Amino acid sequence: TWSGPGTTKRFPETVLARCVKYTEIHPEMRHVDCQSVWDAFKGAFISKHPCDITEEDYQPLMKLGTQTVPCNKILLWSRIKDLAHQFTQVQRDMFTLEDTLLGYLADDLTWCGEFDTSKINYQSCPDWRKDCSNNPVSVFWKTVSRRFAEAACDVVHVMLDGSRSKIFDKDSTFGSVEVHNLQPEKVQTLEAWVIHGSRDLCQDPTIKELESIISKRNIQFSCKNIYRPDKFLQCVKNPEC
Amino acid sequence: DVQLQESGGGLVQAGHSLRLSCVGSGSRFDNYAMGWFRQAPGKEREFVAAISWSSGTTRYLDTVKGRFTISRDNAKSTVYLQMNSLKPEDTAVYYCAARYQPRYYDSGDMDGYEYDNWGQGTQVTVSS
Repeated sequence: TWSGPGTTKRFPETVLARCVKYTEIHPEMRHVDCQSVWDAFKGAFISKHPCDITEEDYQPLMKLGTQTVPCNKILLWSRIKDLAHQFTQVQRDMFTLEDTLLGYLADDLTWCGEFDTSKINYQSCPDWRKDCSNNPVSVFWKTVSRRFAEAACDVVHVMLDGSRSKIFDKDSTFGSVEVHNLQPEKVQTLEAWVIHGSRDLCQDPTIKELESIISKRNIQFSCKNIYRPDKFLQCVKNPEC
Repeated sequence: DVQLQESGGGLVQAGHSLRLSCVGSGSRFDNYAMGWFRQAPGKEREFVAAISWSSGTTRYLDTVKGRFTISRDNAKSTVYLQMNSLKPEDTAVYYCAARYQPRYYDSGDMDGYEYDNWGQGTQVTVSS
């Protein structure tokens, strides 16, 4: 028995229906065979010990789910999922990771298999902290978020939560993976949007630490306060405020 | 809420083409499913064509399939109706309409839209 929750009820059906919905919405993805996507997804973790998963296991899925996102329209986020997706819900030329096909398919789901059999484990799955970090879910997110960050160019944006004790956290997906996978060739600038929940937060010690990381990687850093998130979303919806 | 403005109507001979345009302002164009309707004189308004925000889904009136094509350009806040092989029975005022649509819409819901933003119309007359 693992410590984490088991695979989400109706995981196979949910992934397939998400794929059908996404490929209907996006005409550039209507080529995608959703059965093949599911087979590739399932093939990454079925009949495998769920502490023994690697990025290689997900390669067939990455090939089938590959997508050209306009590299100058990428929004990264850390600990502020809610507002990030509300933003891209309105500003529809922009993409977070969960607005890509692969990110859309997996968002809010858990899954794992087992060594002995070809069955999905609905009982329990490894928790990253208590059991093992090389589990089907964590390895999936590590793989797709690295590729997404590698794809970015020009000005990459990151939404951060100004109400947290650490606005930027080095130990997050953003702070340990995405930030080291932005390519200095492609990416001229990382612009942080600090969301307030009020005074300028762009000199916060953790923002200074983010700046330091970014500069050391030969990318320019810029920081902006969003002092009133409501007004911000209203003004993106109707610019004429 | 979005303000709509049609143009490109005109007087044309049967068998010829016209391209209608409709520009939106106010709220972001890419938040709206767009529809073209038409009303001939003394007749009721009827649906002609529609398109999702993403251009992933279109719908057409049966009698215009393979003659009319709907499309859009969200960066220009514009929707188009390319009308080929026009017939005298295509004579009407053509109206552009908008309906808020989620980014992640169900294609099923494209059949039941009541459109709540309307342009003033563009006159199309087809002669013979």
